[PDB]
Amino acid sequence: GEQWYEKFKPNCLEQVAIHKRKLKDVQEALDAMFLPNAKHRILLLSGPSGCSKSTVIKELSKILVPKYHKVTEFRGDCIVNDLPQMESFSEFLKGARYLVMSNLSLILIEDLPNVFHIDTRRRFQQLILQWLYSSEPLLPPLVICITECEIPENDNNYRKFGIDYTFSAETIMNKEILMHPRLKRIKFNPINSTLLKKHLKFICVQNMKMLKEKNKWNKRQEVIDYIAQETGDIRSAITTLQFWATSSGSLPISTRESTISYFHAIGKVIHGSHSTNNDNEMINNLFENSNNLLSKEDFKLGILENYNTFNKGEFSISDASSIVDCLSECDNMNGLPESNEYGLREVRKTFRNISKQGHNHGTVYFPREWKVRKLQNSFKVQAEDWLNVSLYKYNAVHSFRNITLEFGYYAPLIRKCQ
Amino acid sequence: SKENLPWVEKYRPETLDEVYGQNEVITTVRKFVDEGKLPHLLFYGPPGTGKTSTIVALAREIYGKNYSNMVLELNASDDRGIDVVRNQIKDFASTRQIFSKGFKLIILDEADAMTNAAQNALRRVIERYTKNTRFCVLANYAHKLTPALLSRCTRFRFQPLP
Amino acid sequence: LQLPWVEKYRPQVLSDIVGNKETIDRLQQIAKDGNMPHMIISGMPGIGKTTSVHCLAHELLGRSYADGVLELNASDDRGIDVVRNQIKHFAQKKLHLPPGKHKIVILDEADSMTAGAQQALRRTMELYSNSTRFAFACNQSNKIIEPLQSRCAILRYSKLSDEDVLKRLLQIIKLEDVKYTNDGLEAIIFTAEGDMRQAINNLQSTVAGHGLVNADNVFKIVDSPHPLIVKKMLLASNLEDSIQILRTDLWKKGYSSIDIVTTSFRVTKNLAQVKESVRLEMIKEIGLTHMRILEGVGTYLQLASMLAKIHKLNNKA
Amino acid sequence: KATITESGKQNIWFRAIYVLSTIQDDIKITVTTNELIAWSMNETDTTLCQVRFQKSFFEEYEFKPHKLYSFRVNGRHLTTISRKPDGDGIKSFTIAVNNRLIVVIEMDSLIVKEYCPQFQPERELTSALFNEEVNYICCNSTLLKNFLDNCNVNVTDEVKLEINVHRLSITAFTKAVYGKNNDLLRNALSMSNTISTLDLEHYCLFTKSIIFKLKDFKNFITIGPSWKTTQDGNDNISLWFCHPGDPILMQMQKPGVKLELVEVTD
Amino acid sequence: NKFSASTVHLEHITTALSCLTPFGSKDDVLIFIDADGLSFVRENNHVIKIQLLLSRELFMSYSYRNETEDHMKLCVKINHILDSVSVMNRNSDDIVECTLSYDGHGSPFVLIFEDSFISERVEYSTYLIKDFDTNGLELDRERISFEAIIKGEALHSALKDLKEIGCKECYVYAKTEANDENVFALISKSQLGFSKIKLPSNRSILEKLQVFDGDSTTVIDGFAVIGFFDFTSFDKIRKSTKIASKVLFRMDVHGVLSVNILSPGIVIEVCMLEKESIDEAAQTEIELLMET
Amino acid sequence: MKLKLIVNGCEAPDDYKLLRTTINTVASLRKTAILRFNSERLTIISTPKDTGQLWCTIPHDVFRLYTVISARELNTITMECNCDSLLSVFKRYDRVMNQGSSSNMTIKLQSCALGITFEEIVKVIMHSFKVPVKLLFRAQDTRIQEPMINYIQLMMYKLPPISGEFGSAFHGFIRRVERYSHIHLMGVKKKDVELKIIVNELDWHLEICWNGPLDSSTHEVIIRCKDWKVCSKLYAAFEEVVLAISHDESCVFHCSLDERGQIIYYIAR
DNA sequence: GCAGACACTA
Ligand SMILES: Nc1ncnc2c1ncn2[C@@H]1O[C@H](COP(=O)(O)OP(=O)(O)OP(O)(O)=S)[C@@H](O)[C@H]1O
Ligand SMILES: Nc1ncnc2c1ncn2[C@@H]1O[C@H](COP(=O)(O)OP(=O)(O)OP(O)(O)=S)[C@@H](O)[C@H]1O
Ligand SMILES: Nc1ncnc2c1ncn2[C@@H]1O[C@H](COP(=O)(O)OP(=O)(O)OP(O)(O)=S)[C@@H](O)[C@H]1O
Ligand SMILES: [Mg+2]
Ligand SMILES: [Mg+2]
Ligand SMILES: [Mg+2]
Repeated sequence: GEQWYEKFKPNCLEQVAIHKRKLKDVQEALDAMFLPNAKHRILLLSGPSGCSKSTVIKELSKILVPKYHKVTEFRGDCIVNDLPQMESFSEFLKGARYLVMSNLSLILIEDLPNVFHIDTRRRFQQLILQWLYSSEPLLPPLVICITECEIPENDNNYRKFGIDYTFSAETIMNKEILMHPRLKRIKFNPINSTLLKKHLKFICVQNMKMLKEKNKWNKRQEVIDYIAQETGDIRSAITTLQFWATSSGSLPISTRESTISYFHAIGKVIHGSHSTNNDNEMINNLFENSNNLLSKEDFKLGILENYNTFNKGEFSISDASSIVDCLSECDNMNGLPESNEYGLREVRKTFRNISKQGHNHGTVYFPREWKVRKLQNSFKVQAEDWLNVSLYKYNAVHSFRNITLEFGYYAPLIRKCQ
Repeated sequence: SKENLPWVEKYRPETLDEVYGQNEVITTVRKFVDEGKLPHLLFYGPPGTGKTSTIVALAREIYGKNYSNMVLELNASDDRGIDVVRNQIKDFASTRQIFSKGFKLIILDEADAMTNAAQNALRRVIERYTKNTRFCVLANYAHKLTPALLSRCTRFRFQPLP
Repeated sequence: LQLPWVEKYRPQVLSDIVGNKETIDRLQQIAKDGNMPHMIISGMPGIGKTTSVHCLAHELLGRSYADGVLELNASDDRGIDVVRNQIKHFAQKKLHLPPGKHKIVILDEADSMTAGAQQALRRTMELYSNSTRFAFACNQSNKIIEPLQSRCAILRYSKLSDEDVLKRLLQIIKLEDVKYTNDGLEAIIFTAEGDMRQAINNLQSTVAGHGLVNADNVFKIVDSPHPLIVKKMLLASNLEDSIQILRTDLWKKGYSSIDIVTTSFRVTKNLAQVKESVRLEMIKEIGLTHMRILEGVGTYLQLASMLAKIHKLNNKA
Repeated sequence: KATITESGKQNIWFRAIYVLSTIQDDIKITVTTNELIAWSMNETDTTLCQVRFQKSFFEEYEFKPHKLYSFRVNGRHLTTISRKPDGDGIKSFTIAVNNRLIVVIEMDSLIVKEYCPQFQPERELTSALFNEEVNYICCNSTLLKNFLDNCNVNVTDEVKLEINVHRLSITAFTKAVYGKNNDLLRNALSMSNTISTLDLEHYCLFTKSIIFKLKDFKNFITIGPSWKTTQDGNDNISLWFCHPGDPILMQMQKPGVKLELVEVTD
Repeated sequence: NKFSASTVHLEHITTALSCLTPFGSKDDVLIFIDADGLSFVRENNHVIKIQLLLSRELFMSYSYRNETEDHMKLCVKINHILDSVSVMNRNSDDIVECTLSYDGHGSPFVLIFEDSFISERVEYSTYLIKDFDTNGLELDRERISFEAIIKGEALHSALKDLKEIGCKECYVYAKTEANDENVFALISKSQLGFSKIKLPSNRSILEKLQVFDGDSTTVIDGFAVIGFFDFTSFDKIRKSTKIASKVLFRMDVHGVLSVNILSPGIVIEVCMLEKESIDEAAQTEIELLMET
Repeated sequence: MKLKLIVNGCEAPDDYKLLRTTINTVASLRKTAILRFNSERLTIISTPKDTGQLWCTIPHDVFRLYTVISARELNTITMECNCDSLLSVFKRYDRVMNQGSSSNMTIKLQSCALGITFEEIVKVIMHSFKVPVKLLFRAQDTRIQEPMINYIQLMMYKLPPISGEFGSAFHGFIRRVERYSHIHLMGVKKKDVELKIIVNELDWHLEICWNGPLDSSTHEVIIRCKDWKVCSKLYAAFEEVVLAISHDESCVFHCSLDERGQIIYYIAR
């Protein structure tokens, strides 16, 4: 027949599943963008799937465009006859650019072009960058919605670089667009339990004749609250509710079981999971849930940096030494699934042993390896410049090791006096 | 042909009766081909057991003069990627008979080195085209094989030579 | 031209499919009603997922499914552009379907399909979900990206119980009219470990190689599964008994050392009786032996040392 | 419906389909008793081009069910059917709708090709009504075709119709963009041109110019010289009311073919 | 030199070898040297076999000095040979001479070219270790399903239109009529839908077409023969029929198809393998739709 | 920054001027090309750093009303522009060879753009094309990117323009190598001399020996890449004769001489 | 998973 989530689409701003603060700070953001001069040229939305990241903007354009429903949604499945997919998005931007007056059609790029090949991924950055610093009168609104979901692991990925690890806004977008002054990044959160419960109440009272036909009117409350608490996606909740209502009965409903985050996994390894009291089943389920993150570098470094926040660094020094020794021994296994299992198991066992002195914890920090690499590159180019300027007037060969160790401080000291 | 080859490739069996040690496997395969049914034979064991010699002798005994055309040999020597399993194997295991209505045998020697996507394509091939073509898989490490492939293939263990 | 029992005796209707009574009843109910939304089917291989999807499509549409659908499986070029174009054309071309019926896009083994194709499928659903519906047949739902699963009702197939597999075996035996022994059937069930296709293959091999199905013939043609042997090895009390079991069950049977190490790791992951410290120590020893095997040393002495160290950490003096 | 054409007018029919297939992947064709109308709506709703074939263009118009039947046929699928094969000619080309688009090709010899593209049937002709809502500039398309054949559209530039004082100064240029610190991320490759003052036929005093795209401006001119029109075949006209906000209208009058194009400016 | 073959008109050799170019990763041609002439056979994945025969009268210096069973083999690459002869025979009145040499066994394939006091010597080492011999996608003429003779120009247009449109799966239809209204067409299914490339039925360019009952002597009218062929096999014969005079079509009940190309003239024989089975029961609707 | 010159049609120098276009396709396919406008008749252009060195001079003395001035202090001025846009002006000018002599080629250097003036007639059509980028480089880069380099000994004098089969043999090497996708050369001092090119592969043994060609130490064996396919295209030079030099077993030059200017190409090991 | 700060009626 017809999907419940399609036939029960919201018609006003009071029916969408969104927080009051989120609605307020997207309404204030979109209102100022419609002005001829706008602080933010484009709007970027990043969040999990089914968080009203597109429908909210849909009714917002419904109730803001007629001030001066005109939505120009990009269709990536367009081909456009004899046109490459790389140039298709370029032509779409210029096609929708000429809508600054009279029409005033908002641009909603929900289905962004696929960026997996080297040529098509690099093109996606400067295409929107060229539209930012263009000195043109007026400005049509442009909203980009990106779903934060990690790409499942694949075979023969060669170097296994970024983007392909997790399809997120931070991975694909570069630094120039992330903190650009004419850009607003409004993050999105999963739908709350209260809003999901209210929407399921509304759907149930709208479908009173269907639910009362079977023996589901008495049982509906438990099912809907379990669905609301189990997942934060409104669309998946509606799909599960429709499946249960269609079902005669005696059927265990299922849920997506969405993957946990990076810091969520870090907290699970260090602090623990209240849902699963058993230690063996928690790690085993987490492995089959996201092996793509555990079988990846910088996770062991994240454990190394955040393990002192269990009691604000007020736990057993012997336990800390054992944990760090176990991670160091795991580092010698060339990054194997067996190596990841042993270190995390040891960390969890130790933190369970010392779990009594864990009333107050601290904040976790993602390791600063990028800064260390950046200073390393800066020191490398500085040393290269020093060797270049020191070899144009005499001879000096000492290899790179002596420059970093001995000439890193003695050489500037001597030139300071001279 | 003889007195010009290493002793390893000088006493290679040519018929099923020339393979010793795995008497149970030979008898079971002989019964399979006497009844006229090949249940996607899979051979597993240490090197030197004689899996490929046994399967080549069996294919020769079944076919005769059709080994050159209807029997396909695959290995790690040639390229075996996603495109190869997508095109060459699909094209070969889609043809009819030429002189005899016997089954089509494809020899996947040292198939444990194939990629996961290639293995998945290969097993979707074996499931779909099983009514006329039966594949044979030879490997030494079962951990490198997709567990879905082992379900669709009759595993035979090659014990060390007594 | 004797067709093998895996293909000759495959089900053609949902009635013959057993193993999950609730799921089969739900499929029959949703076929009778006809309101079939998108779904994802996942589970361990050999339980009857793709055949259930095919049977459901058959007894839901009939001639329409036979003549006017586009079913794609893993044996096609699953590039982004070609799959995008094919599903885009298949979303069109509507016929005089009944009001309670819709087109079904059968997707077999979608775990190996690229992420760009998943995004193209997302766009295709969001643009033409009114005319056609999608069906997913895979092994695990993790390989499917998060946004796809939000638009579908995920159905999970549990492992087949011994009763359903035994009933199917008796039906196939009655169809084939072959003698059987209860001990042989029990051995077949034990070897299958809930795998229907493996059980069918083993029964067919027993019938075609020995005639009467007996426990001795089944044990002769195929030995006990290696996870059970490794599990018994790891739970052995005395080191000498574990060494004898290891030798006489894997070294004399022709089992590779790396496969033994992988099976030991898998058993230790799923073991429950051992403590957390013992489990992590065994995992560390298994990993050390695995890297020793990978670096080149693939002798029995490494396995013996692994067993000795496991016994030492289990006893703890 | 059953329309057959057997003349040299097959080339323009193939040319028009390729033009409409570039704008949109799917071409929606509306049939009516008056004539045949083929058009494609742009993805961004900024380009509206319709090609209308008169009843005299075909030799018969036996159309049976003012009803306006419509169907959506794939542009790429249609543009590879009406093609002219190399080293051969098509004696008779016809398209018909059965009561599965029934299109067949009859070559010079007895060989015939029968194709069955799949379509999807709501006579959305309101866009054509806005096109016929109704300055005046007339310039010869033959001289413009020389500039259009070498415009180098691969850079995807824009066209500024610079009438200036009297003469049409057609330009094909790209606007530069600033980088992090006045950097040229996208190079500006300009290509301007000027037509003689006396060469212009009609002109209106409308100083300050307008900007419109080139890819839709390219394919609309190729249709003219493609068909051998010794008689009539007048040049294209430019019609656009004041201010840059409203779209621009273009028309190419032919004895049997109606050519229209509406492009939204700014 | 144990082998001699002098050729002046290299254009005929250039266009003959150009018919084997559509093979992806072209290599491993089993060239046959015989007193009758030179025959080139190339097989791809053991599903399609093409044989190109060059007569003795084609070469003006054919000697074939040998003291054996007159059956000698050598395996070399196609792309080396294909680009070897196409480069020369330019300008006008160059009378370029091509010399073939092969010292029996174990020696490189020597090619000598002379063009205006400019000499070359190209050697091709052969590959004769695991030559399985025998082979051959041949067929028996006693059970030929039907035979057809068509012009090359008519078939080339059909194949050219069949390729660019796509049509990954193609069908071959053969049907005779008592009123001499024989039906033969190359129809196919693609993403476009149904394509019906109906070949002509008149005797102007369709010389003969009769359908047998599996005995090759008992002609029957009103019976239909349906062949399910892959598109990849059809793409190989597209350029072969580009320059040809008459094309002969012959297939048996076993499903293999033999195509003879005539262009003394040389003969090109192409063998094809039928697909497994008709999709669904399309053999019913092929007869139903075309009859309508 | 006044860089203004006029290019007009003639009889002789057009073949020299039209020879410039062949590299422009290659130069556009390459990274870019540098320029150095000096005085009134000397300018050097080459491809900056494969090993693409194309030191070639053009006699701008015959060119009408050409002047160079810049703020680069010394007489040498660094100049660089993308060669992709240079194809458009040359290709469109090649279509108007039927009629039109007063159209000329007016170029003005203004700052970034170089306006090009056309006066083609079909009633006259005015075309104003602009070169996109003329960006300069560091003054110290001029010394480190000096393109003037030449060697001596082992001079092969090419076959004089009497028989056209010699060029076709080199043009045959252009088409064949593209079709297959190392090159070895021989040199002898025995008098006219003979040229031999040989290719060694696993199974491909190509050797070409010239019996009686009119072209003019020894045993100069050299192994080099396939970059010589460019140099064969420069041999056309229908106005004059071309020179070739190869020695030292590592480097080879192709001295193309036409009118006063000369064109050389450098290949490394 | 957890720390810091806010909404909202019990
Ligand atoms: N009250 C509601 N609030 C929000 N969405 C609703 C509601 N009722 C029904 N829906 C449906 O739930 C879905 C939510 O859509 P969105 O989350 O905005 O799309 P989305 O965020 O782009 O999803 P992805 O990640 O791109 S697949 C839509 O199909 C809505 O029609
Ligand atoms: N049962 C046997 N009886 C006689 N000779 C045997 C037997 N098994 C192996 N051989 C000999 O061992 C040689 C090599 O064994 P193969 O059968 O070619 O390879 P394999 O034993 O299958 O091991 P892999 O998996 O291919 S490395 C054969 O050519 C035979 O000469
Ligand atoms: N419940 C069942 N009753 C009878 N036969 C079954 C049942 N489940 C599976 N089979 C048999 O299993 C074989 C193939 O089943 P499949 O559905 O292909 O396995 P699967 O569970 O889908 O695992 P994959 O992912 O396809 S390898 C056929 O021979 C079926 O007859
Ligand atoms: Mg949405
Ligand atoms: Mg082997
Ligand atoms: Mg399956």
